[PDB]
Amino acid sequence: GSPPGPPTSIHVEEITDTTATLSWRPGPDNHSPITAYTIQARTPFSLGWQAVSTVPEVVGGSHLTATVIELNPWVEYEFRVLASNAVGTGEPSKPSKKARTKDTVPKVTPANVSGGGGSRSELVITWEPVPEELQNGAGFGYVVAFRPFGSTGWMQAAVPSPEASKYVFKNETILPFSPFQVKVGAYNNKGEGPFGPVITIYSAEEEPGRAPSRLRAKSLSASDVEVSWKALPWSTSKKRVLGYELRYWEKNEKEDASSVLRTVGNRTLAIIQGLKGSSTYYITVRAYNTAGTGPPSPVVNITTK
Repeated sequence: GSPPGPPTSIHVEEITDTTATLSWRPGPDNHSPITAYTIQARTPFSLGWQAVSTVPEVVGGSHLTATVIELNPWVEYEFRVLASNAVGTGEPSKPSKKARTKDTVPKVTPANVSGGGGSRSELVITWEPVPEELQNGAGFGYVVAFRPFGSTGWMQAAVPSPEASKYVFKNETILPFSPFQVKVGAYNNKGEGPFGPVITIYSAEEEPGRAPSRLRAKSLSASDVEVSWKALPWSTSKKRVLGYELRYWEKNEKEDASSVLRTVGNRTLAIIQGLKGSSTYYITVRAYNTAGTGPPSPVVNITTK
């Protein structure tokens, strides 16, 4: 004997939200009785034909129908069937006419919810967009829920773009770097999915309001300058200074073309390297946090070498 021919006339008998019952006509067995049928599916969201699970778990050679299980709601599927005997597995059937599974409400929650930062008086929330095949119906979107820490009433923002990964709430009553409880869910035309777990997200900061003081520069060589300054006083974990930004430009160059060195943390000293000898540089220092830079120090000048 030889491997079986293709089965024919794959037909979708019934389709639900997660199953599809198929029928087919047997092809030639080529003198070795058919011992199994296997089904594969194709969708617009994955490359190529893929194995699927069935009831019964193994489709015997005397079965001309079976139910494909664990499909995703509101997805367009093609199916095809392969016949096997003791000799081998035959060529796949021609595919069934495309059919969409029924829709349901979203089941997953948006993954990897986070947030923070942003511009003045904003609250920035982020998440991983839900993959298309898990959206379960048309009209898919996100429900972003939030409330200032210590309050009861929730606010809900809808984000009707299935591709979106961020929502920015802007309101002037948000004090800087204020804690919010946040949770994110999905919805579609069939209804709402569940919210994920509640997490704490901080609103945007405000730029530091003080310039640093005591900016001094000392020439160490033809190319290196030691810059030191005094930290801003009274910075806290709530009104933060993350580091400082040094800007430096050569005399008779524009301030707009300045080089930039940033520190992170508490050390208010840095060496600027790579300079030209016997050359005068202007330097300023500013504090920064995630909202941006504060006012600059006065300009200090230093001549190398």
